[PDB]
Amino acid sequence: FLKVKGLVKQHLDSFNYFVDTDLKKIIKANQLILSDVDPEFYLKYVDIRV
Amino acid sequence: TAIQLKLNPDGTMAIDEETMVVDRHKNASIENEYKEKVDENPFANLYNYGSYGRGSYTDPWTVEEM
RNA sequence: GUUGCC
DNA sequence: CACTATTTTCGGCTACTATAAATAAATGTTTTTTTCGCAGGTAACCCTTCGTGGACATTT
DNA sequence: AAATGTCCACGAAGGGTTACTTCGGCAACCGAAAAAAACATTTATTTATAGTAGCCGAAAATAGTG
Repeated sequence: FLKVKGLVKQHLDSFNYFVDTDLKKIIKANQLILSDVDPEFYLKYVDIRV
Repeated sequence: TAIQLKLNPDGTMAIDEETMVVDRHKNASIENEYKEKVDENPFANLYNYGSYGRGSYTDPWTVEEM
């Protein structure tokens, strides 16, 4: 049980859940910043990687 | 893009609350969808001293013009 | 000034 | 072996680049002043109201 | 007369309101907005240099195909 699942189980397995999956769920919740002046300008984020 | 109303059997001569305001982006997004898509190569954007300065290439003169 | 410990 | 086929390269042609100096006119950019921003933990302890009874007053 | 109607002030009860909780020692470490004002640039026109730098471009040339 401790060979494949060590002693720092809670610290690393949350940060490894952060960098892979949890960042895509944040750019998809703050995408498409817009400017009301000159309304045909848009910056949207397609993905994110570390 | 003037204001639009409709005639209900319940309340006749009622005006639409959504047509009262304008979105100011649906018209812009139609043409922006119908623009050409290209993939930027970070080598293509190269710039030198001959950049962002007025002046262009003059079409050289012919003897018919003389 | 603020925290940690005996 | 040879006329091609695109390239390599010069090549001249042109378009700016500080330089001083005149306006006169217009423009564009930035400090220095003068000036009103909307609802239409525990425990005294003092504080307020509730209540209740005080004597004047006026009728019977 | 006198009895009731009424008005008045002190006190009672609870009302929310305000300063309160060891003794040492070691490590450390940290408003905005219009107006007034000033002043450079762009606006030409010379007229001398060399340098980039772009666009061309034709013609020099080795090369690719039959």
